[PDB]
Amino acid sequence: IESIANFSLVKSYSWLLFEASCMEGQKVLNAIVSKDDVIIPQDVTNSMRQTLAPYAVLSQFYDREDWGQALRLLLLLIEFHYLVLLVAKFLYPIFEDSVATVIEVIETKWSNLYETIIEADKSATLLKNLRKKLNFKLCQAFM
Amino acid sequence: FQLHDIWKDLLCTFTVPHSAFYYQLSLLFDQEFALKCISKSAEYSLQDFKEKQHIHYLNLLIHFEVLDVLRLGHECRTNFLQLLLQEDIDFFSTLLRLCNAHSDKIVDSILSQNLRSCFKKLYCFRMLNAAAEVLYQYILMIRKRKCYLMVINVLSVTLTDLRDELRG
Repeated sequence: IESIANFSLVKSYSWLLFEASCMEGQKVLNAIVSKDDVIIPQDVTNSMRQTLAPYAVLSQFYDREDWGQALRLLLLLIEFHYLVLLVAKFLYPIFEDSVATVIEVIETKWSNLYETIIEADKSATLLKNLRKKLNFKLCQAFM
Repeated sequence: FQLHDIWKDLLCTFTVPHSAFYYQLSLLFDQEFALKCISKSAEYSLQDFKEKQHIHYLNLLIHFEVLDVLRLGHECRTNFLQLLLQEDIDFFSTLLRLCNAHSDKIVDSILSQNLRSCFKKLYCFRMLNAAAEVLYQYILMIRKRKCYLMVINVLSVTLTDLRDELRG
C-alpha cells in the first residue's frame, strides 16, 4: 500500500484511482498532503477524480451541501459499474429538478464484483434502484 | 349556553328547540365566536343542513385539513363540490398533496375534471398517483429535452424513441 502511494501506466493510475475511491467509500498524512479542484471535477485525471471524491466525503461529513455533493457524484458517474452501484447505495441512504434530471440520466446509463459489492452493501439491486427512483420522483412531485 | 342545553331569528331558534343556535350565532357575527360555535355544532351533529354546515366550516377555516375532512365526509350535491373546489384553486394543492400522502371514485373523477380545466401537468400527475404522458407528448408536438427527460423518468419502446429523437 505504501509503495503504491509512493508511485502515485494509464491503466495503473486508473486502478489506483478506483482503489482510492473504494477506500474513501469505506471511510492519513498522504491524504492531507493531497488536499481549481472543483473545476477539474466538472471536467492527472485520476488524481483530480480522487480529489473530487475526497471533497465530496468532506462535505458529507459536514442539506444544500449534501445536494451539491450528490450532484458531483452523479457528474462523476456520467464521466466514467461498481461506482454506479455505490452511488445508488448512497442515494438510498439519503432517502429538485436538476436532481431528477441526474437520476434520469443514471437510470438511462444503467459484473460479479458489482453484485458482490451490492451483497456487501445489503449486509434485486436494479429493482431497489427503480423503487428508489420512483420514490424520488414522488418526492419531486410533492414539492 | 353549552352548559345549559335579531328578535325574529331568536324566535325561530326558540321554535326549533343545538345546531340552529350555532347557525344563528354564526350568521349574526358574520367573527371568532361565530366560527367556533358553528364548528362545534357541526362536529356534534356529524341534505341541506349538512351542506350548509360544511360550507360554513370550510369558509371559516380558509379564512382563519378542513377541506379533506369535509370532502371525505360528503363523499361517504356534486356540482356544489365542484364550485367549492373551484374556489379552492396553492393551499388547496398542498392539502390535496397531504391527503394523497395519507392514502399511500367520485372524488377522484371530480378532481381530475377540475385539474384538467408545467403547473397543470404537474397537478394532474400528482393526482393520478398515463394522462400526464399524453398531455406532455401533445404539447411537444430546452423544452424538448425537459419533456423527454420527464417522460423517460416516469416510464422507469417509448424510451428508445425519445432517446433517438433527442439524439436527432
